[PDB]
Amino acid sequence: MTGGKELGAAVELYERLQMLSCPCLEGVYLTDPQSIYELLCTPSSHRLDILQWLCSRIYPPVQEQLSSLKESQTDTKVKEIAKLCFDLMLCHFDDLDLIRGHASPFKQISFIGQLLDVIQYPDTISSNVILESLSHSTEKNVVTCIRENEELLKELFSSPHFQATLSPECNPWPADFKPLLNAEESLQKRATQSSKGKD
Amino acid sequence: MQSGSRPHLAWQREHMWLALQGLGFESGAEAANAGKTLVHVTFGVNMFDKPNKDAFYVVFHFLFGKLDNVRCKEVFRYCWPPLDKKRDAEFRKACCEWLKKISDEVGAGFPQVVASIFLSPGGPKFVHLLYHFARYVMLQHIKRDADAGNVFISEALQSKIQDPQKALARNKLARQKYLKVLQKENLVIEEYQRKA
Amino acid sequence: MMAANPWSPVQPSAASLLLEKCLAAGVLSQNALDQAQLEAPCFSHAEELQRITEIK
Amino acid sequence: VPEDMVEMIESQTLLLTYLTIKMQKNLFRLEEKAERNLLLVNDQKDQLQETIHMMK
Repeated sequence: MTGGKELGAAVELYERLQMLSCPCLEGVYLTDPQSIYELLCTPSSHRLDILQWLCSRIYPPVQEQLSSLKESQTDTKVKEIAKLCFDLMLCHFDDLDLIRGHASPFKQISFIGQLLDVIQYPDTISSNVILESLSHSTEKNVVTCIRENEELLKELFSSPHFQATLSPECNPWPADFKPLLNAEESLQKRATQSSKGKD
Repeated sequence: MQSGSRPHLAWQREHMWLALQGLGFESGAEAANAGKTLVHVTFGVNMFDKPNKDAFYVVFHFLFGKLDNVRCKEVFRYCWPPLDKKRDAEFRKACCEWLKKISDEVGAGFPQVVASIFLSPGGPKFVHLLYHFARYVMLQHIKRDADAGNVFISEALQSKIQDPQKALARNKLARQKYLKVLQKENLVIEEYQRKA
Repeated sequence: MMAANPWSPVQPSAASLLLEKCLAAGVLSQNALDQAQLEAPCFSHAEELQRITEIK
Repeated sequence: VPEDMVEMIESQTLLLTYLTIKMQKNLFRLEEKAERNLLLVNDQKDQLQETIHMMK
């Protein structure tokens, strides 16, 4: 029973996909969160088309490699996608169940969510520029990313607060509450058992 | 013909320093651990441009410590801190033996470890060796700290990507993941304070 | 230098101060941070106990 | 793309990923400690509330 949270996350993802004019969703208008969930997190030829599309958007050379494979070779397609996703650090190279849609709904949602994060990656500043030339060489984009990343890292590591973010500490309680907070393992069990739903 | 100083080693010096900091390297705390005062030891991006013996002691002990703290205390027990000529020779011998083992274990991706590199710790060959050592220590940390389900991340990072487009995409994802956790941290602390 | 109102019940976290610094240096855009917003609920069990106490 | 550029990006990716995993692990430990502390205090509140009601 797909809990209310998974259905909401699926809807969000579905919206993001719509915003990215995914061709696989053309003529498909689902208003029912369960239908959206079944579309994105249950094994179907459509799901695989969506993932193929997401991956072609992230890494375009993969499209030529996948289009050459006949429909009777669906297992080989799934293995190629898993290999890309492994190279992107999203899943293990043998996690074929995740790609087929048999993995836990959360895991699927998180997985598709991450793919979408990469596609919607705010391309910084300069990009007012519209139509022009397709042709720009892969080499200029890499140089820019490196540069930007270098600036971020430099800033992150130059900051006095940087070390504190790696080991966050927060104690908001006054002295008079300390005895309550250090109190015996037995009070802790009583407090945690009281939260179980039937109440 | 005549043999042009490969631009290749400048960025490795910077990222090495970032890696030490990321692992928790504190110049004041680590220098004190080696019995040296900060007025006489230069730490930074350029610390090994000139042979720097003092920094060599501190950084290597730190990285070994971060790699295996138990083994680090055992291997250097009788030679840390290097205060006399006899202890110094033992420390260098020990560092070289330990790194040679790492180099044999990791194979073709780790630089060859020769004893001569430790006689005068400094220069491009030395920095190149230290960078790969720091990188190794980070990857071990990611493997240890990564939950049973993310252990694949350490394997993926070890598999050299030769396609620039794939490397860019992977980096974008990593950047985003970091920003998210940073934001989450802020939220959890804020909410905790309010409720309390 | 947004002088942290000493009387705000919520003291700024190291994460917040770091994010602010990154935004001031133009290395990060608010749009980039917004797109990264995780609505993950924090302390769900404590909230449920509060509701039960009110009904009682 | 000079074999040297791809190596730099990979080094950046390694740094960010390391920071991320390190932060996430330490944040989860805080969240758990926090929620426990809130529940303990909330329970004290609930006992006091019941006693006041009975007296009234």
